[PDB]
Formats: sequence, C-alpha cells, structure tokens
Amino acid sequence: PTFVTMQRKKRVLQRRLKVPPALNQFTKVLDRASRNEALKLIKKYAPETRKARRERLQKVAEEKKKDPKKTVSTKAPLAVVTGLQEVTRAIEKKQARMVVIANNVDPVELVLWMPNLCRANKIPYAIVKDMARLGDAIGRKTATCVALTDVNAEDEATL
Amino acid sequence: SVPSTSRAMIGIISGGGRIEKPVLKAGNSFYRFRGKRNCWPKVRGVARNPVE
Amino acid sequence: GKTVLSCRKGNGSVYQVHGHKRLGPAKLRILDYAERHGYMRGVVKSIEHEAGRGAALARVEFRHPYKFRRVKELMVAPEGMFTGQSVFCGQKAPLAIGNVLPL
Amino acid sequence: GRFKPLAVKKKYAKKMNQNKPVPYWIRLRTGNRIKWNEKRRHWRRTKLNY
Amino acid sequence: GAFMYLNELWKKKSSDVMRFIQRIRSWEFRHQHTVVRLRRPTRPEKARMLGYKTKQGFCVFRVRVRRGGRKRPVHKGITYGKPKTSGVLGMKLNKNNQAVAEQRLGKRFGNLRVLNSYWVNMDSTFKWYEVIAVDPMCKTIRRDPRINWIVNSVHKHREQRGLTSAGRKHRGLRHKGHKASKLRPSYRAAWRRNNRIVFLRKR
Amino acid sequence: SHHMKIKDLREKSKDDLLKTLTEYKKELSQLRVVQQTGGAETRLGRIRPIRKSIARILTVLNQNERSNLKMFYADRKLRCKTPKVLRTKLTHRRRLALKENEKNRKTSRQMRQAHKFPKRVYAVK
Amino acid sequence: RKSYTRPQFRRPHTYRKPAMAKPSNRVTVESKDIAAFNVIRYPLTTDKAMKKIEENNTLTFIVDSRANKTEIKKAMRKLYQVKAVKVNTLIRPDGLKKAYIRLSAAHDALDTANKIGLV
RNA sequence: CAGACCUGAGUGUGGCAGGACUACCCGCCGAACUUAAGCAUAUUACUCAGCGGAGGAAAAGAAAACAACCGUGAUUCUCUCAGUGAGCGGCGAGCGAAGAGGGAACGAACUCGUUGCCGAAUCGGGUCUUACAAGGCCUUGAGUUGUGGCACAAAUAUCAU
RNA sequence: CACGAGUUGUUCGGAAACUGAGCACAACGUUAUAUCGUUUUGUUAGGAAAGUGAAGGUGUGUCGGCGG
RNA sequence: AAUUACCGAAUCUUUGAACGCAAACGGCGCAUGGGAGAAGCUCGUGUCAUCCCCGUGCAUGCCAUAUUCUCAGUGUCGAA
Ligand SMILES: [K+]
Ligand SMILES: [K+]
Ligand SMILES: [K+]
Ligand SMILES: [K+]
Ligand SMILES: [K+]
Ligand SMILES: [K+]
Ligand SMILES: [K+]
Ligand SMILES: [K+]
Ligand SMILES: [K+]
Ligand SMILES: [K+]
Ligand SMILES: [Mg+2]
Ligand SMILES: [Mg+2]
Ligand SMILES: [Mg+2]
Ligand SMILES: [Mg+2]
Ligand SMILES: [Mg+2]
Ligand SMILES: [Mg+2]
Ligand SMILES: [Mg+2]
Ligand SMILES: [Mg+2]
Ligand SMILES: [Mg+2]
Ligand SMILES: [Mg+2]
Ligand SMILES: [Mg+2]
Ligand SMILES: [Mg+2]
Ligand SMILES: [Mg+2]
Ligand SMILES: [Mg+2]
Ligand SMILES: [Mg+2]
Ligand SMILES: [Mg+2]
Ligand SMILES: [Mg+2]
Ligand SMILES: [Mg+2]
Ligand SMILES: [Mg+2]
Ligand SMILES: [Mg+2]
Ligand SMILES: [Mg+2]
Ligand SMILES: [Mg+2]
Ligand code: NA
Ligand code: NA
Ligand code: NA
Ligand code: NA
Ligand code: NA
Ligand code: NA
Ligand code: NA
Repeated sequence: PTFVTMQRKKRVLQRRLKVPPALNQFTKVLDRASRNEALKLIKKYAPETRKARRERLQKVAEEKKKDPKKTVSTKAPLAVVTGLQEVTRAIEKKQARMVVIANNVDPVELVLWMPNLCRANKIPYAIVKDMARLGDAIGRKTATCVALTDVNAEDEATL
Repeated sequence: SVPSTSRAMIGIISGGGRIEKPVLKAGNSFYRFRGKRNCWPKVRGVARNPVE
Repeated sequence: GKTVLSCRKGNGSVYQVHGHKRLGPAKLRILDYAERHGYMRGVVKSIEHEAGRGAALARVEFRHPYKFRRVKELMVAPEGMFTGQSVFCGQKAPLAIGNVLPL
Repeated sequence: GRFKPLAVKKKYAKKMNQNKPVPYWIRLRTGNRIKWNEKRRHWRRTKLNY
Repeated sequence: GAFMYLNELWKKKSSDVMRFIQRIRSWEFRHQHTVVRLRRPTRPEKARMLGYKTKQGFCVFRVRVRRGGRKRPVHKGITYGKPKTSGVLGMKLNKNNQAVAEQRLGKRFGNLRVLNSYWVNMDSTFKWYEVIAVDPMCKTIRRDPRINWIVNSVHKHREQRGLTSAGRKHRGLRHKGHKASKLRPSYRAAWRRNNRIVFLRKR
Repeated sequence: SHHMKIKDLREKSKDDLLKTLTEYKKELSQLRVVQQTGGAETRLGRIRPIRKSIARILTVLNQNERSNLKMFYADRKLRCKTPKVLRTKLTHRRRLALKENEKNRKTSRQMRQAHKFPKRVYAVK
Repeated sequence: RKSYTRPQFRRPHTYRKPAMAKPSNRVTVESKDIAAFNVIRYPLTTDKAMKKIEENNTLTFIVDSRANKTEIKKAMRKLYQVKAVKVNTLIRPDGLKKAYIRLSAAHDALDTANKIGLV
C-alpha cells in the first residue's frame, strides 16, 4: 500500500540527507539503563486519574462542610508536570529539577526548542526513545515532555 | 550504444524482400492500407485550396 | 484558413490504427530471473500472419517459471523459424538462430 | 411494427382513449363553453412520434 | 508560553533546520492525494489562531493547488475582438490560491463548514494549504457559543461567496477608508450606487 | 345505503375494522360486475357511498395505527429509533436549524456581565 | 513479519458485524384478505368472451396490468373457489390487461359465470 | 512473542451533502455590436452571456478610520458634496469619486488566539431526577500535540464562607 | 364520421444470460468552473476494490466395514 | 351523512437530486421479515420443495462513533 511505501521511503531520506544539529540531537537519545530508571521515577509520581482526583475532592468537600469557618486545602499530591504548556512554564520559572523530552514528536516543532530552553536555564534534560513510553508512565496515550519539580525524601538519591 | 544486458534474438526478421515487388494497381494499395490505418489515397497540397 | 489535414490526424478520430484482426503486441518474454541467470526453453507452436504487418509472427510455448500453467508468448519470427523448434531464452542460451541472448 | 416498449405502448393507449368526442350532456351545463373536442387527432394529420 | 516558541520558530522559515523539515514534508505531500484528511494540524499554533480547537467536530484537511498563473482556456490560444483582450498566458486569476484551496475542499465535502485555512508548504509545482472545517451536526459544535454561529444557513458555503479571510483578502476588504472606497461594501454595491440613475419625485 | 358511520367505526377493534373492510371490498367488486352487465341506476348509485365507506374504514385503521405507534416510541429508551415516517416533518431547514436552547448558549463571562449590568427600565422628568 | 506469496498486496478480510433490522418505515395498515380484489377487477361480457364460456370453459376478466399469471390463478381460487388450469393474458391497446382463464373440467364455467352475475 | 501508539483500512451505529429556485445579493469569468463621424489605447463595461453560493434580504460592520479642526468616532443608506477651477483620458470621444454638513437607523456591541494565574475544573456516551436538564453519578471513551475558567483601558482583582 | 369490438405463447422475438466497433459510472488527475481527461495493446485506480473458498479440525444426516 | 369555506389527523401509483444494479427492459438482485401455496409428507386438518407476490434495508463521499469492534505496515518502540 502507498502508505507502507511512503513511510519506509520517509525513513530512507532522513538518513540520506544532511541533518542539521537541531534535529540530529533527537536521534542521540539517553541510554536504555537510564531511560528505564527515569520512566520508573515518572511512573511513581504520575498524576492522579479522574477517579482518584474526584474522590480526593469529595473528601475535601466533606471536611469543608464539617466546619465552614476553616478552609481545607485542595492541593493535589506531589506529581510530575505534564503537558507542553505546563512543562514549559516549569522551565521558564525554573521549577523543574529534570525534564524528559520525547524524540519522536511529530510535528517536531513542538519540542525542537526544549533542549535549548533547558540548556539556557541550566536545567537537566534528557531525550528519550518514545513518546508512547512517556505516555504509559503518566497514564495517557502519549506525552511530549515531562518535568520533575520535586520528589519525596526517599526518592532524592534516585533523582 | 546499448547496455550489454539488453537482449537480442539471433537472425534476420522474416518476410524480407516485400518491397521488391511493384504494386501495379491502386486496388492493391487499397488492401495494403486496409489493415494499417486511414492514410491513403494521398491528395497533393498544390491540388487543394489556400484555405486548407 | 482552416486546419491542415496533417494536424487533424493528431486528434485520432478516423485516422487511428485498424487494430481489429490484429493478434496483439509482439514482444520478447519478460526479463525474469530464469532469463537473467539460466535459460528458458520454449517450443514454436505456430507461425502466423498479422494484418498490417509484413513479417511473420511466432507463438512460442513456455512453461510458467512459478506456476503450473503455460504462457504462450507471441513474438516476431526470425527467418527460418519453424513449428516444433526449441527456443532458448536466457543467459545460458546457445548461439543459434531464434534464441534470445544478452547482447 | 411488432416491437414497441411497454412504456411507448402505454402512451399510445392513452392517446387512443383521449381521441373521443365531447359527451352530449356536457353542452347542456349552465356555463358551458365546449362544443367539440379541440384536441382531436387523426393518424394522417398529426404524428405523435413515440 | 509554549506558543511563543512555535510562533518564533515558524518565522525562521529559511533556516537550515526548517528548510530540512519542509523538504521532507514537501516530498511526502507530493506522494499523497490532492485532498488529505489529518487527525491533527501540522501547525497547531497557526490552526488555533484561525479558529481550530481540539474538540469534537473540528476537522483539518490538507489541500494541494498547482502553482503558476492562469492560462486562458481559449482553443489554440485564438482570441477574437480588440487586441487588448488577446493575451493568453500573461493574465492572472483574480482569486488567490488560498481561496481556491478552500473552495475545492468546500465543494468536495458539502456536509462540512469551511472556517479558515493557512499556509504549510510550497514546492516548485505545488502549494499546500490546511483548511479548518466544522461539522454543523455535531452536538459539541451545536452547544458551543464560540462556534455556534456556523450552524446557521447564511454560513453555508461561505468560501464559495468569498467570505473567508482569504476571500476577504482578494476582495480588498483588508483596507478601509480611501484605500477601499470603490470596493466597499462590495465592488458591485459601490458600482450600483455610483451608476444607478436616481429619479426624485419632485425635481 | 352502504354508509358506515365514523362514530361507529371508531368504536370497533382492529379485527372488526378489517372484517368490515373485506365485506365492503367484496360488495364493491360485485358492483363492478353490474357496471359491465348493464345495471340499474339505483344499484350503480351505491358505488360512491361504498368507496367512501372503504376510505372511512381505512382512515380509522391508519389513524389508530399511527397514534398507537407514536405512543410506543414516545418512551425515553425508544425515542432514538423512531421511524422517520412517524417523526415531525416541519421543514428540511427547521430540522437542521439550531434550537432555541442551543441558540441561547452563553459563555461564563457573558452570563456574568448580563447579571452585573442588567438593562434597566427608567424615565425622565 | 508475515510471509506473502503474491506479488501484490490485497486487503485482508476482517470481522464484519451484520447490519441490524430497523423498525419499519411503512406503518400503513394493509389487509392481506382484500388483495385478491385488486388482482381481479371485473369480467368481460363481449361476444368473444361469451363464446369461450360455453365451449372452452374459459372466463374472461380484466385484471391488474401489473398482475402475474401465477397471481391470477391464486386470486381465482380465493374469490370464486375454482381451479384455473391455464391463464392467457394480453395487455389491451387501451392499456388494460385482459385474462383468458380456463377452468378445470371439475368446474363448469357457465355455473361460475352465473354465480358471478354475468350469466 | 505478546503489547503499545503512529499512520491507514474494513464493518456496524447516528447523521449530513446531492437537486430545484435564483428578481434582488455574494465570489469568479467575461464579449462584441456601439461611440470616437475611420481605427488600434479608450468607450460600451469592470456590463451581457458563462460557472459557483446563500438569505429574507445579502454583503459590510466595531478603526493598523477621517482629518489638520474649537476637532470627529463601527457599518449600511439618503440629500448634498459633484458632472466637480478634484482627478483619469489618442488630455480626444469621453469618464469621474472622497472627507466634511443636514438626516434614516441605532439599548450595539461582543468572541477566540496570544500574554499572566490555574490545569480536564472540558467534551461526548450511559443512567437518575416527570428532564437526549447548561443538573447529580459513572465512564479512557476523546482530549495534556490542550479544552475550560479569571483579568486585560467601558479595567483595576478572584475565591472562598 | 359514429358506435361496438379485436392482439391469448414453458418452446416464436426480446430480456433474464454472450461478446464487437464502442460508451463512460467508480477511482484518480485536472479545471476559478466538471458540464474535462484517462477508462480493452489483458483491461480501472500510487492501487489495501477477492466476503469466494482445496485440504484439514468440530457436530448432524445418509452408508459401507471390524469387534462385542 | 347536505353543501360551501378553512385546517391540525390521514392516504399519497411510476419516476425524477434518484441513491441496490440497469434501462427504447413497467427488467435483474443480495440480506431480512412476511403472504399464498391443488406436489409431496401428516391426521378435507396442519405443514409445505420448486415457482410466485409483498414490506424494509442495501449508491458515493464526508463527519461522529464502537459496553471501547476486526485488522495492515522491513513507521517508532517494547518485549522475544
Ligand atoms: K415532435
Ligand atoms: K459612501
Ligand atoms: K451510515
Ligand atoms: K459612423
Ligand atoms: K460578516
Ligand atoms: K453626519
Ligand atoms: K411463431
Ligand atoms: K468523465
Ligand atoms: K405460510
Ligand atoms: K510493524
Ligand atoms: Mg481514406
Ligand atoms: Mg482546386
Ligand atoms: Mg414494419
Ligand atoms: Mg415508433
Ligand atoms: Mg483572469
Ligand atoms: Mg404474452
Ligand atoms: Mg466608430
Ligand atoms: Mg467600422
Ligand atoms: Mg470597465
Ligand atoms: Mg449574468
Ligand atoms: Mg431588512
Ligand atoms: Mg450577515
Ligand atoms: Mg463613521
Ligand atoms: Mg454645484
Ligand atoms: Mg469606467
Ligand atoms: Mg484556549
Ligand atoms: Mg375514424
Ligand atoms: Mg471493448
Ligand atoms: Mg488506450
Ligand atoms: Mg494501471
Ligand atoms: Mg435506479
Ligand atoms: Mg445515478
Ligand atoms: Na488503437
Ligand atoms: Na407485425
Ligand atoms: Na490570443
Ligand atoms: Na445547489
Ligand atoms: Na446598443
Ligand atoms: Na452623511
Ligand atoms: Na373505438
């Protein structure tokens, strides 16, 4: 089928032609051993699901209704920053201890500037092998980038 | 000059010497072109009008 | 003025080929793996006349290199081709009249 | 002759049914203006050509 | 925000990295069809500016138009009358290629409402535009105030009537005041006003 | 006279209506024989009352069926699969048009601005 | 990956759920019993028609022009309780269809003609 | 191996397009007769014919607008500007507007993207409430390659109770 | 001209059910414009257009055969 | 149960954008509900092969969708 031929021919001339440094940097990914450990830390601080978030807010509502005078915190448990808009703000405000960027984002212009933005802000970053593996860690289908803003005390040595 | 991997059949093509016989008749030219195409008889341009 | 008859002939219309009663295009057999590496043996089955062509045509019977069936090519016969002749087509074919060889 | 489509035969059949004179009692109605059929047809005068 | 980096990235279109990215895409777009439906826009920042939202009922298509000027379709390049109207190759269509791409999409799929379009690529022989279309029968579209208007019937085939942004461009509606007096509200509306003969009752 | 009253027809069941329909269709067919074989003028005057009684029988049968089927599909679970013949016709445009509910959809900011600054009724002295 | 023995790709056969049956869009009440009255309209009482009754055991009827020869045989059974061993049909030059219905020897065409009322 | 997600097929389910009308209106395409006492630029005319597309009107419309003032204030229309000491034109035949001014109308204004603060609070689909609720509950289904909320000059918080 | 009639098929002609010179729906491309082009030289379409199915496995019916 | 006028409930043949496929053919289908069935089986009752009749769905494209349906790719991974 024409789509089978064109996806294979695509890969051929991404190697035949001279690729500038801004795109070649995504073919030089983090090694497998460190990629697995990073994904395990991202999965440990994955965002809460729809069910988990709504049960937490339901409890917070009850603790609010127990005494309307006192204010109950609605803060979510510590997790990773996920999403192009939110991860970018963590870099610009310099709240990200580490940023994990996926190498196969298409269009590449979504994240082509993340290595240069992290480098300008002196923020550790890594380009990893799949955006679906990043999505699996956080519980979605795909993920362009993930930032770790903080970890618990028992996970500071791992970070 | 052609690539050496192009094929050729040995010998001459059959039916040679056909042009050697006079046709002698406008009717024999009628049957020769009946299997070829519509190109005969041939009017000379000097015998036409300036419009054509 | 009006259109010249030589230009009118490029439209097709009544100036096309009288292809009815023609057997078809006369061609060598496909340059397949057997042709490129070994040879294919065929048998001349008939010598035919095609309307509008002055050279004789030959129907040569080959076996299918991959399937259980016959192929029946049709090519322009060289002079001396006879019915029952064995035709060799390929790299390893001998230099005899009627054989198809690489140049 | 013998061949005709059934659709053509059915148009010719309606034209045959319309080729009748006005009934006599139509002329005796109160505000009547019809005396003869003005749409009479003869096969030799006018052709339907169906 | 992240938009600021995609916006400034697409202003450096002649850079080496962007010339590489566009060369792989233009090669790929050549071996596709004239109209191609996409799950997601090639430029999400540009699509969102022009009305696209990642909601149910928003569609993106990539449409191909052949580049070059308009050749007048006269037999054998033979034209009659005053020599002023004798040109065949040098004349140019009074409608831009973005409007032609929108109209070719809209005529092909009449169940969709064309909203906008944007430039994504051009090659020596082709130009590619991505057209945002909306489904009027979608419940999400029909309950959203920000896109509710397109369900109305005045917006049927608005691209065929020159009402899209590309159509407004070649109508001269980018300009106002003394740059647009003869073409406002339309060239025919201005013509009728200047050329109709007025007969006041008492005169 | 062969005139079926509509009030009497609307009290019959579907079985009695179909039995009456067969009885009137059979008697109309016997009157078509009388048309060919001469026939009394008083007998040929019974054709029109019968043909309209057949129409009355078929009107009650079809009016009952449509209202019974409209009640069946009025259930909340069956409203999606209602046959288009039983749906409201209106007009092609009115069926595709935005409803009053969807037309009046407002954003959160639009609703708040209409609550903050409602239009007032006033006069001048 | 798979092994393909043909020189070109063809679409694989996947699971196809069959189409469901919708609620009927025709809800008009149609009586099965009165359908025979549409097939058989009325008899013909001309000289040729009367001639065939006595000697050919044949009844001549004007029928539906779209009616079938097999349907005319069934309608004669429902309406007149007779068996037709042969039906010959022609579409008349005025558009009507006339049927030549021959009854079995068990049935007298004159007796059934009297019951119809064409005597 | 499985498996994923990217791209793309097949089928089921719910819908839409298709044609008519086309006076007016919107987009394109587009003559020539005629006038110039000839004719080619010009005129007829950015018109007829041709191809598309809507509606009860359409289109336009909330300043990247006029002006040059003591300043006006979205659009559309009318008188007027003005057959013009504007201008265009074998500067010939001919063509030819705009600001201002008196009025009609006018509750006339809003929405998104962006930027800051949030971050699925969003949308479909089931089921319940007399309800295909702008509602509750559930739902990976879609969406984090971002939809929704708050504030951006008619402004100086919103978010609790 | 008026009125009334007349055309009867398992086998006759056609269709169901063939190919020809050819046409041009789909598909694709083109065109401001599809109302344009390609569409039989074995034959559509950058083209995933086969819904049909040899053997074999699973049960039903109709049997032959061995043993009890 | 007059007849007129008006309209809320209905009927609405063959076609036609015409759309199962065709067409100087009132032609030919595939799925699914029925109907009638004088052969055969059963005890004129039931049932009913071939044949015949009728309702509904079935064009192409697009959008959305799937109790989250079935698949393809020397696309990217990931595990073997
Ligand atoms: K005529
Ligand atoms: K004006
Ligand atoms: K459908
Ligand atoms: K003159
Ligand atoms: K507008
Ligand atoms: K004013
Ligand atoms: K005969
Ligand atoms: K065509
Ligand atoms: K039955
Ligand atoms: K694969
Ligand atoms: Mg000749
Ligand atoms: Mg001469
Ligand atoms: Mg004759
Ligand atoms: Mg004739
Ligand atoms: Mg032009
Ligand atoms: Mg016959
Ligand atoms: Mg003159
Ligand atoms: Mg002259
Ligand atoms: Mg002009
Ligand atoms: Mg016109
Ligand atoms: Mg008005
Ligand atoms: Mg409007
Ligand atoms: Mg103003
Ligand atoms: Mg004056
Ligand atoms: Mg002018
Ligand atoms: Mg937004
Ligand atoms: Mg006569
Ligand atoms: Mg042919
Ligand atoms: Mg050809
Ligand atoms: Mg091909
Ligand atoms: Mg049809
Ligand atoms: Mg059609
Ligand atoms: Na030819
Ligand atoms: Na004859
Ligand atoms: Na010319
Ligand atoms: Na139309
Ligand atoms: Na004139
Ligand atoms: Na004014
Ligand atoms: Na007569």
